[PDB]
Amino acid sequence: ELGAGQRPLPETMIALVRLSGSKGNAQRGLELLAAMEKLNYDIRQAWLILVEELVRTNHLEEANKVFLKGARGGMRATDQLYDLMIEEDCKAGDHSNALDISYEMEAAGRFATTFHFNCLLSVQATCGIP
Amino acid sequence: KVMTMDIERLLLSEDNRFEFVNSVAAEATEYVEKNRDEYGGTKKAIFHVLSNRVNDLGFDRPEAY
Amino acid sequence: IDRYKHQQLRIGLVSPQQISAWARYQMGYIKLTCPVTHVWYLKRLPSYIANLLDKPLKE
Amino acid sequence: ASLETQPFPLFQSPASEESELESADPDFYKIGYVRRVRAYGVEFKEGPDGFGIYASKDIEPRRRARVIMEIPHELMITIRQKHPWMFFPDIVPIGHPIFDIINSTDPERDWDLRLACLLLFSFDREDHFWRLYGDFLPAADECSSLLLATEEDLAELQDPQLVSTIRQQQKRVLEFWEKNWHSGVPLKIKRLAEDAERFIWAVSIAQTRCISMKTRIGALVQDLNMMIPYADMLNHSFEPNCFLHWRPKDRILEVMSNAGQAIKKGEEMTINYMPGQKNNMLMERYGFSTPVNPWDAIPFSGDSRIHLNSFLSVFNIFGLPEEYYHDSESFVDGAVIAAARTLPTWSDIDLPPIPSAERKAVKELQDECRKMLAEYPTTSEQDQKLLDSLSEARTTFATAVKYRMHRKMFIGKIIKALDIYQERLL
Ligand SMILES: C[S@@+](CC[C@H](N)C(=O)[O-])C[C@H]1O[C@@H](n2cnc3c(N)ncnc32)[C@H](O)[C@@H]1O
Repeated sequence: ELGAGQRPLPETMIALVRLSGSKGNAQRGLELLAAMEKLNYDIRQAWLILVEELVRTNHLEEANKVFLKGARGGMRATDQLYDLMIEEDCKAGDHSNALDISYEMEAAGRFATTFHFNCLLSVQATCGIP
Repeated sequence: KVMTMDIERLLLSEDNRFEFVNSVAAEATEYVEKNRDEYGGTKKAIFHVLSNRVNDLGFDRPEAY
Repeated sequence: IDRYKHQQLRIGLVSPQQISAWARYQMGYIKLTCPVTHVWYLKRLPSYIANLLDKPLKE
Repeated sequence: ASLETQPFPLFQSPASEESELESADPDFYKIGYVRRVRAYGVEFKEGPDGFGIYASKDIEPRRRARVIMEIPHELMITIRQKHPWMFFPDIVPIGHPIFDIINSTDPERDWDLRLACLLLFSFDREDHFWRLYGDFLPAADECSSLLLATEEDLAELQDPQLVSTIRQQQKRVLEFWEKNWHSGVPLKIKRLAEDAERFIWAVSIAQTRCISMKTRIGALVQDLNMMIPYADMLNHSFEPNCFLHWRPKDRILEVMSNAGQAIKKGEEMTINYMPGQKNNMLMERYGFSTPVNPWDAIPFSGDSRIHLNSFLSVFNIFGLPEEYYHDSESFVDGAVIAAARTLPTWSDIDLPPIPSAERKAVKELQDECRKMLAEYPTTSEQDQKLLDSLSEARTTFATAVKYRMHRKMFIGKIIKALDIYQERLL
């Protein structure tokens, strides 16, 4: 459709990004999400979908990669996605990303609540350095 | 002469003087990283940051006044 | 929210193993023929070695 | 010019009877400028719809938001939003009967009555800025708030629930005036509102001009309901180019033009009074309606449903439901965003819309909309005729007509949207 046609309607891009995030293929996810820039389409919802599907597919490490590279790019995730991703990271013990996401969440103006600091502390308590 | 009133205006704008000055230092070091023109003669990166920020406040000051 | 800068200093007595491990540029060591008490712990009151051993400092 | 009395808005502009945006009287700005108000790149203009702020210069885009106005706190009026009543301009002397009256209000139901009490007292307090500013507030015959309406207007409103809520508001206000302006009150109260009309006017102004914010007064972070004598001249928009902001060091309300937005000479500077309220709420409180209201709703009960995502994409609407916006990528406007929020709709992970059954649903919902239009006795353009020519510019009546017209025009846009959606689904 790109090589012998016309710009795809948004659901085409969103569906193929979802197929990536639900299958894995996160590099293909980012490649196509970056290709969405050239359509001037809203990248927010597609990126949210990609992150959510990667988390649901337990592809957490590359989900962290795409999320942090989006947040450093200045995009704001939906509050449900911050809460879920922080909780799942802390269940995985990935405080190295949980704290960074918490800083990006604060920078996005979502002030960290007692839930988020409880999640961080759950992992911090493991270090033996009180 | 006048530039310190702009400084005071921006000091009045920002909610923490130390955080403001930190943000100015950050802006200057990222400026001197995103651009590698020497930009070190009669005009200085600090004054440039102050100028651009007071221009965001809408005020007609040229780069480094 | 806080940037959580954590750093700490520890002072402690050094093991003879660390003394062998010494080997602003460099450090060295003397092989003492006999053990020697640290004057800060024998002499400088209250005598810390005496406080461990429960011996009078005169002893 | 730190004196004088009776400056006024030249009534040459409210002379539309025979059949547009002249400058406001320069004294209107001067009384602020002498008191450290500053307007940057904007001009007060006086239409028959009252004052507005319009950009007097092209303003280039800026990286941070750019200041367009500064109003100093000393010229404002404030009431605490929560029970422990305090006044931060502190106009009211300690132990003044006004404090007893204002306490007799419900903590959360009667904030408008409290603000009206403050407004009236600030017209009685000599050499308070509102002593001069009150001349530029709309008089009881030109205020749009339906608290000044009567059944002659509400019969034209044709919205019985909103008629009932307006009637309840008027009843509440008049009962409060009767209770607290009885003949036993001191002269220093009776002179504030010697008749019901003065009080219902004051309440209508307090309602239509109440801003509310979280603010910091020194150390105290607090919730205020407040009147700002030049930010209240901003007109509403659901796509505002400006927002209010607070500086606590010098207690300034900034009006800030949005970051990264260019604006044009003669563009109206507007703000989003209350985000996410249906047109009936804007009629209830402010006393106006707008057809592009992107949160309006329709009492659909159909089992016919449209593929929401396709409705978005056919109109290039983007974002989450709380976020829906339109871009450069041309009839699509806030009413189509309202349609996407309101039509009976279905969605599925990736499943495409049935091109036939979606046309069937379009036809069914279009005939539902047509019967909804048929529930009114007249079309939209009959009200357009009744507004392009009008008997006496009775402001409450014209506002009710604008309301009804807007609703019909809306449902019309719903029809047109479904038509263009089907055609553009190809
Ligand atoms: C905050 S008050 C501003 C006072 C108004 N400029 C005046 O002349 O008194 C809002 C008033 O402006 C008018 N208004 C508000 N939003 C409007 C809109 N979107 N279009 C037209 N008029 C509007 C209504 O009459 C409403 O009572």
